[PDB]
Amino acid sequence: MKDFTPTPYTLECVATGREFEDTGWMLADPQCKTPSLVRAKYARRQLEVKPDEYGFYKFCDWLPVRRMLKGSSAPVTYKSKGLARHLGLENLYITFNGYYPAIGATMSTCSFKETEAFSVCARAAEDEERVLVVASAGNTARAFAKVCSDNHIKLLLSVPYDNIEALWFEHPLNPCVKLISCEKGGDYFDAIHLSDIALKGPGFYAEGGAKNIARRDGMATTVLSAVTTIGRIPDYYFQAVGSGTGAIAAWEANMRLIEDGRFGSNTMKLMVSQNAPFVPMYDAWQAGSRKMLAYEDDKARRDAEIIDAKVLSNRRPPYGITGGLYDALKATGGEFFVATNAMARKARKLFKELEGVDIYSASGVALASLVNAVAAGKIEKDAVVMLNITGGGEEHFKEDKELWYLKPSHVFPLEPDTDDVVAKVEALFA
Ligand SMILES: Cc1ncc(COP(=O)(O)O)c(/C=N/[C@@H](COP(=O)(O)O)C(=O)O)c1O
Repeated sequence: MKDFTPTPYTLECVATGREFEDTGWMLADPQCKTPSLVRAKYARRQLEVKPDEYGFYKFCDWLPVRRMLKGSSAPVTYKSKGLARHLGLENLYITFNGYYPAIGATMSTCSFKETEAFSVCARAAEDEERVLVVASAGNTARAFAKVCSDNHIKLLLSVPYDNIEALWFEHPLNPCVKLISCEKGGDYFDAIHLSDIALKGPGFYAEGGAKNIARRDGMATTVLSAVTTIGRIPDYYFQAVGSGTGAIAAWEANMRLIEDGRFGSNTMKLMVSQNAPFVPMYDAWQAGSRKMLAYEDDKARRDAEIIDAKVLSNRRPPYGITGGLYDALKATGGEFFVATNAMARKARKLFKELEGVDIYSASGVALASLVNAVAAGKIEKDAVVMLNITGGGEEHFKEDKELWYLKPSHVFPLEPDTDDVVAKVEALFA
């Protein structure tokens, strides 16, 4: 840890501005009735990037961390040559989160959710005796499983049975990581609901999803990487969204950077995207509603089965909560896009051909939205554009590797019995 001290911060309730000390894992302001995110106010007002040996923690001034964990990697930002020329753009930057050693990208789990894992796990008390509970569509689960296994952190994952192929590892994991799943046909929110049932057990505590400032501020290191590389704040931020937490985080990073002052005073326009036919946040945004629209549960689950990008389908995202995605899009003058599977597949091929690495379908959704925005005349050719490639390099990383898969200890019906779930998860760690 050489010259490290725990990051100093307080919390602010976004709805009221009330400022208070984090007593430990606060996910909300107990004094605020309306649903609201809380947001860190960092005492280190101006960011000082630490040396490369800090890995992901080089951004620790604006991460709510009490220690550093070994073996982390930061996002990498570089100026595009091939893709930029294809799109006619003069100032296209790619922030790459995954495995691409030729550019210095060494996130071995192959997605930006590694930033969440290293941030959240370093916020946790090392003497913590409760089991951390995380729900995920796959990539967050893989990152947390690896970090928690390596660090002997007790972790209960809830992942849809249909998504467990995402839970691959180079070597067997420590038994301190256990998995439960909702049955086949269930979607990400079904796994979230299952995790809420498990959390009724004493001895378990919620990671909290978008409510966890460590998750948001970890993802925001993509923007911190881009701004400190470029030397100014981009005009546009492109990211594919399921919950929207990474776009909320990008906005929050932008606000902190403006307060720092050294990088300019402009606000990046958020350009977010979903994969048709699972586009409920797009639909709510285009309607002008801060509330998610009616969406029959069975139709939503079927739509989640159709999309290529299985991580972009949350029926109950942080859209309307104060500080959530509606507020972020309003504050940034943002826009919402849809990509079909066909567009995402074209984008994956385009990125591999012109930039030299494979990317996930979710990242292809983001790139497809950039292709479409450029074709629509929305992006001036000199604009500074940040394309957040949220996952990639899995094909290269897996080559000539024998993988081990984390499989569920229990699979539960979509509406499970509470006493059954609680007894079973208690026995997993007893
Ligand atoms: C490669 C990739 N790109 C984009 C996203 C969307 O992230 P968001 O900003 O939080 O919606 C994801 C989200 N993955 C999540 C779905 O998580 P989420 O709770 O929506 O943040 C998962 O792995 O559990 C992703 O894996």
